[PDB]
Amino acid sequence: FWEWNVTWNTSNPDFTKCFQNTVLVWVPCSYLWVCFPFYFLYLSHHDRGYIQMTHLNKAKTALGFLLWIVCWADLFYSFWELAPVFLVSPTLLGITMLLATFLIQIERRRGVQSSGIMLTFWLIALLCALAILRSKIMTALVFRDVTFYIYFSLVLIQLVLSCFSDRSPLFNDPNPCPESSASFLSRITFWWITGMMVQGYRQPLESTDLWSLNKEDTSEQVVPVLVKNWKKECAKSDPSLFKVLYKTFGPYFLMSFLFKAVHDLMMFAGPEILKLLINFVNDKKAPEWQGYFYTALLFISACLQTLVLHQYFHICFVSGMRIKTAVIGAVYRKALVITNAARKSSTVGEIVNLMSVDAQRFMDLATYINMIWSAPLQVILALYLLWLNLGPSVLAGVAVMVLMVPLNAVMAMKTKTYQVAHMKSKDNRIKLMNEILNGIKVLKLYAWELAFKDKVLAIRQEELKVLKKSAYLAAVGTFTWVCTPFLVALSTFAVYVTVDENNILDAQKAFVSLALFNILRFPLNILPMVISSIVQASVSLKRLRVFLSHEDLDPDSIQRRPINSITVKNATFTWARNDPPTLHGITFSVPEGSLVAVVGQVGCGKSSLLSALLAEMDKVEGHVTVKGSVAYVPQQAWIQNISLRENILFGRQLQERYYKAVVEACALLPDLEILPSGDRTEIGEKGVNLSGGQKQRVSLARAVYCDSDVYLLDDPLSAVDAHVGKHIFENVIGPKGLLKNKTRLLVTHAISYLPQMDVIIVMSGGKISEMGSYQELLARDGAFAEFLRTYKLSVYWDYMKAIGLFISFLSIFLFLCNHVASLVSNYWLSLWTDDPIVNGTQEHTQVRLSVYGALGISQGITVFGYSMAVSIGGIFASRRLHLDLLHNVLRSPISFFERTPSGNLVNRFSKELDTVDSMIPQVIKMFMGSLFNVIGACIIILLATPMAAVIIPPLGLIYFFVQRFYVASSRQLKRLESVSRSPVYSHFNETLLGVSVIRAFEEQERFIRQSDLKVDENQKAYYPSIVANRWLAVRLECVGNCIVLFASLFAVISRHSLSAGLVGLSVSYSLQVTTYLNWLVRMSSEMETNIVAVERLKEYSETEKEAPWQIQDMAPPKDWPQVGRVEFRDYGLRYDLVLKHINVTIDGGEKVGIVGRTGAGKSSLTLGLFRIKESAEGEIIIDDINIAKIGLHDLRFKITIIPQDPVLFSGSLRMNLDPFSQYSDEEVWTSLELAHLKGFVSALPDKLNHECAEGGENLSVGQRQLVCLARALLRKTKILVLDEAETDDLIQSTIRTQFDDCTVLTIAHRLNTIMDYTRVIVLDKGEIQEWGSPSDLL
Ligand SMILES: Nc1ncnc2c1ncn2[C@@H]1O[C@@H]2CO[P@](=O)(S)O[C@@H]3[C@H](O)[C@@H](CO[P@](=O)(S)O[C@H]2[C@H]1O)O[C@H]3n1cnc2c(N)ncnc21
Repeated sequence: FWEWNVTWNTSNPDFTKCFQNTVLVWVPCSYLWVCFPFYFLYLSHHDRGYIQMTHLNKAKTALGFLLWIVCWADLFYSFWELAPVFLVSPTLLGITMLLATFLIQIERRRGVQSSGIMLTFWLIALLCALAILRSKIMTALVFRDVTFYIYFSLVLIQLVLSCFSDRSPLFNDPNPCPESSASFLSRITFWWITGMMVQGYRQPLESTDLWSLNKEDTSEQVVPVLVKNWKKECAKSDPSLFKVLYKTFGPYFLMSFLFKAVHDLMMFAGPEILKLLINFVNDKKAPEWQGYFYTALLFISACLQTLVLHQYFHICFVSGMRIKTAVIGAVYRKALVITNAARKSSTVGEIVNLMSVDAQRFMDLATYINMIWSAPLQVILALYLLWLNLGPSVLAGVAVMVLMVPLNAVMAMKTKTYQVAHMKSKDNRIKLMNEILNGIKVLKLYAWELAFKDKVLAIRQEELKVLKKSAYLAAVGTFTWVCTPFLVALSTFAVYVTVDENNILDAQKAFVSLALFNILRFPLNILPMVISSIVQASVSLKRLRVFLSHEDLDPDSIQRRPINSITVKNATFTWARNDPPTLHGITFSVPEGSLVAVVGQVGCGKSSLLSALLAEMDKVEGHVTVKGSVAYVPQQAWIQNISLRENILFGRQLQERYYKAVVEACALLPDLEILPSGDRTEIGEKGVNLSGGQKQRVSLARAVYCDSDVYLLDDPLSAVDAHVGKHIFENVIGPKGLLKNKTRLLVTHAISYLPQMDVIIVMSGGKISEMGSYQELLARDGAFAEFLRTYKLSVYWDYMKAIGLFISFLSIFLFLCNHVASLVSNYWLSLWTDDPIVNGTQEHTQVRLSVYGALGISQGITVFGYSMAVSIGGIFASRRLHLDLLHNVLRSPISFFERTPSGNLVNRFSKELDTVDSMIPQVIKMFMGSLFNVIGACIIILLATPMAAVIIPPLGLIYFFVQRFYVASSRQLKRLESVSRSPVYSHFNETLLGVSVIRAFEEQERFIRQSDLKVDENQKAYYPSIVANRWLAVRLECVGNCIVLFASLFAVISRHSLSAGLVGLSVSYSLQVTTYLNWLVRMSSEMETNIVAVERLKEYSETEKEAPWQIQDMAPPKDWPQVGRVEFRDYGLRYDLVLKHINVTIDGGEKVGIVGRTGAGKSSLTLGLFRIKESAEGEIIIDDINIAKIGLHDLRFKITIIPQDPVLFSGSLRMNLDPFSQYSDEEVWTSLELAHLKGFVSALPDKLNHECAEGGENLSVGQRQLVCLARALLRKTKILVLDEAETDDLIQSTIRTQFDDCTVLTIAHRLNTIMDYTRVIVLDKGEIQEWGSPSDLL
């Protein structure tokens, strides 16, 4: 059969009769025969119960019975009587049909709602039947034909039935995951998530809307299998973790291999069909059927490749997710089991980090593993195809691609070093900014704001130098990326043309190799990432192996007996296998309900005893028989971040009477009162911090509530005061407390409660010297006596304006020029490939190469240009935005700083500014590039085929809807996952810190179950994110495949009016457009969530600012305060009025103080002098000039203040005294000498340039106060204000020494100093209670 006359070269293409009856029937039957055996593996290993008896299942089974009969009815007619094929073809078909009906039967038995096999098999059978059908209907325009019609109709109905999903098996999961219930088609197309996609677009997702996890992804089903496998390997054996990993999750992972192979083959199938189409358009006088025949082949191959690839994505990521979950669980269990000796050597941060990155590396590696063979083979295969196409010249074409792999790497590593440089400078600035943010009070008072702004600008210049260098380096980074396509094309084509003149450049020889270069880009660029990830995963394997192999505790140490209470005979314990025994000879019997105080010389082994009783020490010998539950009060109190109530409860049923008897018996009532929410307050490191004594009380309260029979109290009363300790012992530990019948064993170094103890076990270097009772031990006069004797589109326009209109417009124009250069390069290639051959060589071949080179060189330069433009633009915008934000912040009044959430300014200056200067330019570059790559593909499709504008509207609508839904619903899922990630590591830190208490109470099961919930919660948000990426993927590749199909169809329909090169270029760009579309959506999502930073940086633009610092119309004279005559004329300060009815007059050079209680307007009065808060009603005038009219800086410079706590800023002492450096060195020296500081200031090796740290931590409080006094003295102003809280004698004498000439206001909380100052003003509630000298006061 297979004669090309009727199958290939004919107007009516009909498969031959033999071919119809043999191969078209062997294909489907054969598919089920090879899959059937393999399918039992899945059907057996994976079970979900059995589906009930439904009409659908039966309908399918009955049609399977009838179909088999019909096919065997053919054998009956063939038997009735010639051709051998008229017997076997139907018989085999009947047998495979009997396998099909048996398969739906067993699939019902094994719980299968929809079958992919029973769907692909029917699809293949349908296509084969369709081919025979068309042939049989063309043969007759009766005997065995009618049997085939019946067969085809039954097969079609069977295929339609196989699409519907059956009922769920009878054998809660509120809001579950539709993955386990969706039909084969929905799983293939990932439609089941579109629900959340639409819902997320309308109702912003929360933690409870997220679907539950399928049973296999729950940590409760993936940790026990890994634990069992690791136990089996450990018991069998240097145990290897990799063998465990690929034995536990490898079988599910191996299905990725098939998908990867099919995807590679289907990816390569594209260029071959492209070559066939280019041949077809060049081959005139050829049937249209061959051209349309292929346009279908391209479409089907592209769609199938898209579907298979994402299954692989899903499969790998599922395996990686499972890997992460199982590693997390095993690490948690190991950490709860391992020995203290093996645990101390490894750092706590080492272990939390082992779960923070090492565990996740493997989860990520899942997407860089298969490439280990996909990337080489692809490349190799591609190279071979390229070698088949052009020749050895293509080696030169790729010689530059392999040259870009190291170069690009060298680029990234360098900018990493700049990343290190920039970051460093940024740290310094934020540090400086932090000092301004917490010290804005002092700056405004001295008007030193501009001086600090200058230092901020200097640090910013330092940061922008590195930013400029990184900017220039980035420009070549994009240049090479965009130039690569042209570079490889020009290099290979110029070499091909120049090497030999007989080499003809045809459309197939130029565009097929051009597309092969595109499918070579990826496998050649991911290899370094794959290798780096594999090496990091290998070091993670080593780290996890050495951790999971750690030594462990053995329950044999203590023989706990369910409730002579504590029994130890000849027991020696160690803290390590090789270290000497901490306790050599331990032998004691503690009876039930007895109080035993282990007492001894610090460094004896008291805490070791309790640790041993808890099986924390390593028992080298002996016998310990602790009887009943043990409640441990550790020396170092472990506090859970949960509320104080749940700290005391410790996962136990709340009993109001017992809880309320425990809380005050520990004297926790005052602590409950001071704490904000009472016992519901969030204690711990993260929440409210607690004093050591409060932590010990909480630990003791938790132990007392747990109601154990044996208590091990390792110094519970170390941090509680003597009265609190005695009260606690009276109501808790004493014989008349809460634990009267409980076997208490306490470690103490305090004698006060010793006589009340039943037995006192004194030790010595880990050896009991005497074991008796207080009175008996005292009578014996031995070791115990010795012890006792011991003692929004507008934000984009705002960002463009920040860059500047000129730079943005120039960048857009140059980037359009790049676009046109690339397009005309492609058009020139198309025109070049169409030249005829005369005398065995192209008519023109040198001028075409020259124009190609010129076009490409123009492309490269403008790419390097516009990239540099946005780099300069980005840096310009960063400078302008920082300057504007700094001006707005510093110009704002204090009320803004007080009222704003203190902390949202810091991340604005650090995180959002970092977002602006670095991420925004890169994102705008790549988004703009992707957008115009898509537009170029569209225009080169529409230009080459004018009548293709009917497909743009629907596909654009599909793209717009998909992009809208994805961006909206994915930037929220990412936030949910990010939020959910942290609690796992926080809980691990808590467990690591409290493991001894966790094991002592034997509540490790509860905390194991808790770590289940948090990891499951994180997975519940991570899984929808990857499925969201898959949903994007399938929708966008469907759009791209439709583009390819329509481009090829509209090129084939107009073969006469088109040339080979034009069709080739159209198809190559249409093939490329899918990746550009995907990255365009991904980049648009990146830009939407990135540009908002500018919006939050444009804040405080209109925020009410202070009065102008310099008016310059009503500026005062140089000697503004000639005498300093202050007059508060009906002053009222809004804050309802803290200051009210203030009519006072302080004469020039008259000492005046302000006295008043808390809540008066004493301090607010100073804020009136410096205009910190605008006067609600008042006319303060100094001498003959109003303050409100004067600019702020002027008055703030002519009046000085010595505040409550002097703020010393980082830098030299001279910059502290004179930030402007306006005063000469002699003045600074004189002021420092007059401030009783000459002796100290001369002592520093740096002279005046002593580098004081943040807040002057190196300097003492007295020194900082004297430095502030030195600042005030150096100012030399007639009006000075003092704010009083050892060195008081010195500062008081100094303010009384030379400032007698100047007018001094004084607000002191101490009456002793104010008595010296005449004219005291007393403020009761803002009113002037008394106005006169202290002599008139008394
Ligand atoms: N199935 C597949 N087959 C072939 N290649 C595939 C592929 N899937 C993915 N890609 C990749 O998609 C990108 C296609 O490029 P674009 O679509 S033209 O744009 C990129 C992209 O937007 C993003 C990163 O994309 P990226 O992952 S780095 O890698 C390439 C390409 O390798 O940033 C842009 N971009 C990349 N490099 C630069 C640069 N130096 N300067 C500015 N913008 C850059």
